[PDB]
Amino acid sequence: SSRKELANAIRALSMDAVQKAKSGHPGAPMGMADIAEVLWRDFLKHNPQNPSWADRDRFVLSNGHGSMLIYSLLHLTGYDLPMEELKNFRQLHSKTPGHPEVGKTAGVETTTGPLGQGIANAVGMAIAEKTLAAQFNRPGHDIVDHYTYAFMGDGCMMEGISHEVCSLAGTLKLGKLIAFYDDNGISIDGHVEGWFTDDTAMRFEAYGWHVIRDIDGHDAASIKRAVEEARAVTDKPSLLMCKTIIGFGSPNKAGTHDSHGAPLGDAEIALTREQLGWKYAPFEIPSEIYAQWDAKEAGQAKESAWNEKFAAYAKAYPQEAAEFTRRMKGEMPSDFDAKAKEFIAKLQANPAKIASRKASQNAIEAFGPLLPEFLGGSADLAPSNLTLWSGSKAINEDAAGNYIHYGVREFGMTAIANGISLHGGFLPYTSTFLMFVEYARNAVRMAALMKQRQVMVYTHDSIGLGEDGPTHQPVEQVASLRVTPNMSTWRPCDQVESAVAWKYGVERQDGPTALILSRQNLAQQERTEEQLANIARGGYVLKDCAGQPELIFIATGSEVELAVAAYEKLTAEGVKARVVSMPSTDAFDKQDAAYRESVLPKAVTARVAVEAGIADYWYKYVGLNGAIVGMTTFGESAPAELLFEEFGFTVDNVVAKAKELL
Amino acid sequence: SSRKELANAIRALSMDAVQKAKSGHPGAPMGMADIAEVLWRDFLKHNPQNPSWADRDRFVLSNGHGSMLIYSLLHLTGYDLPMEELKNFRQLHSKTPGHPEVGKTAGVETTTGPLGQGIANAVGMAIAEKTLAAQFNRPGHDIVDHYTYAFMGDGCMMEGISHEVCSLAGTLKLGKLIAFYDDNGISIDGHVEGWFTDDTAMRFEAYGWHVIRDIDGHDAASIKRAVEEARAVTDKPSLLMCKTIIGFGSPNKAGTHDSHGAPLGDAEIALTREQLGWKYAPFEIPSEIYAQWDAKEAGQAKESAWNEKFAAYAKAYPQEAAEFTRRMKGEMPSDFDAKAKEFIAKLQANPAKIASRKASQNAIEAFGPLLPEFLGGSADLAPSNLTLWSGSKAINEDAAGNYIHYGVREFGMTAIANGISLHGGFLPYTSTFLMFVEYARNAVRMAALMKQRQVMVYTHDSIGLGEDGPTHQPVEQVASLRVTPNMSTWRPCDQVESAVAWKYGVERQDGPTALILSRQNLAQQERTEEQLANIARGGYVLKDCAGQPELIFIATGSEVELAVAAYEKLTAEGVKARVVSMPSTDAFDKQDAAYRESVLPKAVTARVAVEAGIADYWYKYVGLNGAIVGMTTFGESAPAELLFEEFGFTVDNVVAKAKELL
Ligand SMILES: Cc1ncc(C[n+]2csc(CCOP(=O)(O)OP(=O)(O)O)c2C)c(N)n1
Ligand SMILES: Cc1ncc(C[n+]2csc(CCOP(=O)(O)OP(=O)(O)O)c2C)c(N)n1
Ligand SMILES: [Ca+2]
Ligand SMILES: [Ca+2]
Repeated sequence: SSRKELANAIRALSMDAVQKAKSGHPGAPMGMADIAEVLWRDFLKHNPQNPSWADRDRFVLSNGHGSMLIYSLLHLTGYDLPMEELKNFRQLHSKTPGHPEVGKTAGVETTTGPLGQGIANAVGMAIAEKTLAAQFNRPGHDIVDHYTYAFMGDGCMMEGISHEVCSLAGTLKLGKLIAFYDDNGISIDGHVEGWFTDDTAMRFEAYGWHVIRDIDGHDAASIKRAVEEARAVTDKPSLLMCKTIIGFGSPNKAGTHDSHGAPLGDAEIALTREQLGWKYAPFEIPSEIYAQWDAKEAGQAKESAWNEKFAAYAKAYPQEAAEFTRRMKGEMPSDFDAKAKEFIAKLQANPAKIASRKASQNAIEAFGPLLPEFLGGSADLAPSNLTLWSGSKAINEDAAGNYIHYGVREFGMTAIANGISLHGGFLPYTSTFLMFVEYARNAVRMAALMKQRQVMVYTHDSIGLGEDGPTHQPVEQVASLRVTPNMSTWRPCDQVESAVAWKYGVERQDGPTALILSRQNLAQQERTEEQLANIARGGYVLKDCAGQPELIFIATGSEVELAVAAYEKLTAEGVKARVVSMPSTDAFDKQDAAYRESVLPKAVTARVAVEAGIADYWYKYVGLNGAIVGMTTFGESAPAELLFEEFGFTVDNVVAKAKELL
Repeated sequence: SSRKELANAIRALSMDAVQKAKSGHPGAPMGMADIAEVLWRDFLKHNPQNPSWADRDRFVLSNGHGSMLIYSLLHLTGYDLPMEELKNFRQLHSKTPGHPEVGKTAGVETTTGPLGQGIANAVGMAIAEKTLAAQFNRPGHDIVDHYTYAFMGDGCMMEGISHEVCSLAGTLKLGKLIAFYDDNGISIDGHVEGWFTDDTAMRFEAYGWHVIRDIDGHDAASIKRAVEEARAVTDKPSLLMCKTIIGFGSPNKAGTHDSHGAPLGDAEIALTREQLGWKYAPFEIPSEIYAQWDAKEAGQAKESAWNEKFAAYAKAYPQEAAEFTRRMKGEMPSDFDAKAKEFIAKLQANPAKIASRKASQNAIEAFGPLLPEFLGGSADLAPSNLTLWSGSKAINEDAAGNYIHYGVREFGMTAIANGISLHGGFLPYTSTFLMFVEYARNAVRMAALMKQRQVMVYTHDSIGLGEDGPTHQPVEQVASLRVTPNMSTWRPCDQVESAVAWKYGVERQDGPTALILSRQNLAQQERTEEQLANIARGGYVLKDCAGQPELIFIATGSEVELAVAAYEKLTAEGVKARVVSMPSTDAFDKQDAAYRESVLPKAVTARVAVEAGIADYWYKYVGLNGAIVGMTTFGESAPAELLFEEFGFTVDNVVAKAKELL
């Protein structure tokens, strides 16, 4: 068959699956089918029977609303995605959800839908490939060598995150990142020139990318030659600007915004079939077309050849081969747990009153030699977030390094680290002040939705940062992380809880972990061995009375000290009080019921929560008959000690509130 | 005095004030003093005696950490900011907080600190001047004519929001926006070439800006000539790239990342005075330097001339003069309340089962003719968000219009609208799907912190949107808005509550209002005249029993219908139940104690909350002995009716949970 007929099979499946679901976006899949036919049949290195092959090329559909394009490609090339799933596009529990979801459908590399993040994830996959090749390849033993391809549309180019990630990709010279831009002149509001007039080619040359302009996106020969030129440029990422017609093939709706996001209609589909010359009924693909699209034979040959090369590598470099396999699987080193527990025990025995941001740097220093898979960075706040350790080597200086200077690009940083984690081989950690989790908020949600491991280090967590004032002092950000599904959030009260929280975050395989750290120094608390083990349960009894408590204080982070001092004052007056330290509400909520009742007994309703954060969160644990010493307003610019007094974080106010319940 | 000695006055005050506070950032203020001297003494049109003059030029310091730069300028030119406040920089309740704050210090036009948002607000100020001039100027009476100047640094340039708002500024041809870039080669991590290598001039030419490269930022004549040239380009915004030395004057710290954000030290300050030739003691400015910087005489002369122009304008165009005055004050038209009340009562009398996104478009259509100050827009979702009304005219087609096609730029859209609100003369509304409030989250927080009126229309509020799936279906976003100080959030259950929420939002002068709207149709509830009036109290009794209730349902938005059906089943079994509709928790919490107790009596603890959003928010109203029917996970891709069933939003499940409390 001609290349056009093969590309028309993508068009037929896309328009028919959107029509059957009566929902979805036919436009982009029909406008990009010729580009995808060239990319997938002539260049993409993959094996449909093993979507986990370590050295496969990575493809990312950043304009994720065109999901029928990737489902058509996966079906046609031989992945495990049967025609029956294409007929159940957008239906309950099918393997073809409205936007592609990683882990759910074989062959899908990331979850897209939120514009801009797929090209960010692809920059992260290209950094991972480059860095893993630099760390493991040996001359004649290049076991890491694969490209990262991305499709993106006008919506991704308008979003600010495309500027963050493509600017940094130009700095880091990612020659194996090749992006195809669907330049079709249309967005949801209509013709884009009323709101989008950039000279995009000139903008990308300003980032140091190689750019190929004016590619006829409906001519296979033109597309093929552009891909060949881009693959020969090895020191700059490439942008291929492909001029396409949205909804290509539809006599009445091609080139209009009406083909973007609704079914074409049965009558228009009949006309489109005739204009394309596509003679097959819905969901019918002839044998001859499958034979030209299937990639099972070539896929097995390419992976077979790589397995022979990896076996030769393991005979000369056995230790490196075992590390490569452990890291690609995301397995922890077998001695890690033991060494981390010894370090934690040592800190409990040698108290230090230091900020938890410094305790965090001390844990990175202790774990660094044990976890070569670290790939960490900070958004231009290394000296304040304290993310460098003695072994950090920045990858703009040494390609085989383990640290990234991300620049002032929080959202791009977090979504790039999600691409690092999806690639395999690394354990990324990212960092900025806690307020600026608001710049990166949806990339944090996307790590939790895609169940990816990433440690997020957020320092300067409250009015305790002082003079910078209310634009930087967090109030309500912690509560927003705590109610995000699948997010783990730790607010440690001293250097020991900080080390426990870092251990929990590196061992968490199915989701991210945010550490909420202080700028100011925190006193260490004394613990028995039983209490030291309970820190990982998220909430635990830190101070107790003989007999049952009449009053319970619940505190976190820097406010644990205040609740211990109030406990000391009330116990001296004969009150039976208890202090519960709650570094993580999500780890506590997961404990068995008898554990949670032994910490927070249901019969004790006189409960006081103490935290320099928005008060309304704490009704979950104190109920309507308790009291909350928290913030209800924005902060103020002044020295931290004065702010804690101004906002009621004093021993006298805590005791007074507790006494009102007695 | 030479220009350099006048600029050194800024340098001395800035390093000495940082030194006294022992906190703050001397680098940028020392680097940019010479540019500020030229701009403020030779070009800025302002009156220090009236910082609210409607036709003043607007100045924005986007690199807000250099706050002593603006406090020095306001003090020196004659604003009401005495030397004692400069001596109290960063101290509790001073008029010189660590980052500049609008509303607290005379002359400060916006609150900056979060990088990238200053330049976004400046773009909104320039949009507002252009649109207001087009609406009100008449031949021989140009009552609106002023520039918008912004200073920005490398941090602002790296942030994604600078691409969003500078790209749109180019499309809109904002000739009166002139930005100065502090090109000093340094950020907090060190020399920026490791992480920032853009050809910034070529990027801004790709946006359609006029760019002046390689300006010696320490040479007054070069700076003056570049401003003159930028002022003469009237159809493109200009970027002046000014090469400066960070910490200019300090022998040992100039040009290093050490001068960015820590005091220089007494010894260094002494050497800096010697290098600069600055002889005066700390906080000592000679009378002759004040005489050259004071702008009170010139400012009063220019405002006096504008006042006479406005009086002549009001004689020739009396209707337009009265509207200009009303809009600049932010007052409602005198018949708005009565007309809006009539529209609301009409809706209650003529029920319709429509989505609240459609009820929102219907309110825009009714209020549109009454509020010519609307300046609304959507982030490329006009046909889904339903933000156009019959009188919408986009400003890319007609400069006197009232609608902005923002493109796919949620964060730039929201911080531009903040700049439109700060300028005066308009009431902005912005819109996108609720999930993408996470892309613009810190701009939404800054609207609340600055106390600015903006209506934010967020549609597609829950798993009720259906097939687009978990990347798009909100779960925890409404709870994050509700715990933001000074944010108002409404989730109306039908077309009547929707109109009351829009009315509340346009009348709210001291903060923003978000409307949370459904994609799917909502049934209308019956109300007496008393219930109809209580909708604006945020929480009210919708259905009740005789005597004190034994069980109370609290529901919002699309779930009120489920709660009412559960009430009907339980009432038929003889339970005394009540249903409370709670469209706004923040308006309910502001009610007096007597009203809140009448709606939610403290003695009744059997309370059930029903809402398709994260469950943990609701402990605030249901306590520990109540139940919540909510979401605790991400959503799924499927038709809406099936998701409500799958996640437990059914009458039978709500009845079952309620019965467990009885
Ligand atoms: C961050 C974000 N904002 C808004 C949307 C809603 N949305 C989906 S596609 C789209 C614009 C369509 O533009 P383009 O990328 O040009 O796609 P095309 O119509 O050409 O396929 C928008 C606004 C989204 N998915 N993500
Ligand atoms: C959104 C955001 N992220 C991070 C910061 C913390 N921060 C303050 S200044 C700065 C970088 C300094 O760079 P530049 O703008 O070049 O300032 P200069 O040192 O040249 O004054 C950073 C990262 C911030 N204020 N806002
Ligand atoms: Ca497009
Ligand atoms: Ca700089």
